[PDB]
Amino acid sequence: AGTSICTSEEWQGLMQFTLPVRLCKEIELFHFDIGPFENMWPGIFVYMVHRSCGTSCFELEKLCRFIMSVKKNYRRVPYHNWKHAVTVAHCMYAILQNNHTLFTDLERKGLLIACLCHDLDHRGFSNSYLQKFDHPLAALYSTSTMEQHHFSQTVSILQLEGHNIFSTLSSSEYEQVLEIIRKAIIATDLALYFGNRKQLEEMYQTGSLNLNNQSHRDRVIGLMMTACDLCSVTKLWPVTKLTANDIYAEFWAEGDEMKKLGIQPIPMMDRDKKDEVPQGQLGFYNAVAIPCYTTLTQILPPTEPLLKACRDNLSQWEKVIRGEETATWI
Ligand SMILES: O=[N+]([O-])c1cccc2cccnc12
Ligand code: NI
Ligand code: NI
Repeated sequence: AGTSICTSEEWQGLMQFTLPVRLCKEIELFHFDIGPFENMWPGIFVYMVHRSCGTSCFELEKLCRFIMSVKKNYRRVPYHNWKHAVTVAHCMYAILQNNHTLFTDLERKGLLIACLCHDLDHRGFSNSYLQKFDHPLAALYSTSTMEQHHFSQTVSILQLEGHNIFSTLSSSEYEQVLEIIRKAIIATDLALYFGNRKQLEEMYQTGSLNLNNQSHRDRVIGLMMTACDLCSVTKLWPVTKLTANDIYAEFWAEGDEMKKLGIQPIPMMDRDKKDEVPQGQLGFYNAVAIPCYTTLTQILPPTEPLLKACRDNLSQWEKVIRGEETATWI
């Protein structure tokens, strides 16, 4: 229902922001956790943009207008919110800085912006819900429903008064960056990931993989988006554990909505089935997470610490199943 605009007071404050000395060396790491730095979140992203894309890549006035309005268009939901957006943006950064010369100036700016916009206006409902209960979004966007909406939300923010960070690019480059973003955002639909990963794995093993081949690039970028989107599983265990509480909180509230509409949900969305969570996580790690981080490491060897951390977190979920958990506090 429309689009929000940040207050003059909000974007003006962000211009003044300086990232504390200590964090500059910490932010660079794959395992870094934005969580203890809430007030600094918008300023963290600006920082990341300036290191990777240069301080004059975007008109700072417009950049600050963009970021704060992006913040205001995320919803007070338990998982697919502002915190998630900034977390994903940071994982992309770490990948980029670690693989810098493989990606053009145009792809770097667009990917960082795409990560921050990738869950715009998320309601805390899955694609499954919308398509089952024939929500208008499902009739408009028959596939990749929320994703198409996220991208459409991003373009709506760009189209705001003084919000268009991209204007300074040529008409040819403008076209390209909206397409980089669109593909990046659509690639966060996990339905697509399975095919994409299988395709990349096979390309890598047979050694036909070629980053000068556009279609191949699109795919590697796609897996990068998947890797960032799921980076909750690559942090240290305490952080990985707390984030799951948020992921499930939102799942169960959707399962709670389905019970009212007279349909019993999948175990994962059932707050009376919390006992299946550790086994569910094992399966999600073996089915999705591990393979995603394995293929990405093969293609981009500096991204390895993500795989190691994910293997560690999977070992922790295995510990949980054998009954070796620790307090967690919540
Ligand atoms: O629980 N899941 O199956 C599950 C579904 C979708 C995204 C996830 C991200 C991190 C951990 N688990 C996830
Ligand atoms: Ni999403
Ligand atoms: Ni996401």
